[PDB]
Amino acid sequence: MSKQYINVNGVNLHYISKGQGELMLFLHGFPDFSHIWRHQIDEFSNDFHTVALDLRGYNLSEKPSGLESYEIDVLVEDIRQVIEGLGYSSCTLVVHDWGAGIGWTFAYRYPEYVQKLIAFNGPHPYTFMRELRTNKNQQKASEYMKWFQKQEVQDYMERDNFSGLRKLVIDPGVKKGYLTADDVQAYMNSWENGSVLSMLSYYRNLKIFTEEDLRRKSLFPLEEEVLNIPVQIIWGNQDPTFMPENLDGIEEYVPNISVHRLAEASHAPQHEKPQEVNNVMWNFLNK
Repeated sequence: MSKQYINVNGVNLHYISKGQGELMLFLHGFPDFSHIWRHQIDEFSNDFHTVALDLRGYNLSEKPSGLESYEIDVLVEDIRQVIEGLGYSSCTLVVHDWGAGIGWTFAYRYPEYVQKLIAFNGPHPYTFMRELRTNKNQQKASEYMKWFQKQEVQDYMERDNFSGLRKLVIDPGVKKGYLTADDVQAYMNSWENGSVLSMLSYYRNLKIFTEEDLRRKSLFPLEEEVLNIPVQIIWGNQDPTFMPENLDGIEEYVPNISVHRLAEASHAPQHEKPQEVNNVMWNFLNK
């Protein structure tokens, strides 16, 4: 395994790399980083070139200045240039949380770049808007996104050793036994090196806080209403931030889809239940 950088779209992104062959590109979300995919890097690097990006603003990736540097079009072009720049015309794209927000959008816009899509807990462009409009449990669960618009939130997250971030990821992870002391160490270092301003900047371009914005069909603008490539969802049913109903009626938007629901996993199945997750990924990849 190696740690490398690539210059794309006006920024230098740090990434973890292992293996050779076809590209399996992993995109984390908030407030994780490339390390969340460690169990998949290990498992799939004998048959694939496994690459896990630190998204712009995160860990050792560059932290470009201003909200405009974290807009969906910019993030989407990042991914396109990573695939090309690493010498590929297509990949298997594996996404979670904010990375799914971006990855889903990228897939709809650039299906030819995506051989197969594997998505963990996170917003599907169309169904998420539907659940914001209809589901009081989702509305509640997603209230933090409105709060994140506030200039006080950065202090909240950084206060006293990233207390805010520890609440989200470390405390649950330690209780349940899937983060070792070294994992906690890696996460803390990632927050020291990363930028909480950059991490929050993603959220500050979101257009889902207005009665008529909530009326938009998709989280981010899309001309494409159907995604026709093979897709696998791997979903932790206990996720407090995304309700199970995000998956209802998804076939309308993604006709060739397979869904695997984990009854005993929450927001991040990939490192909560890596063994079960990996076998489902193999099954899908080999279908």
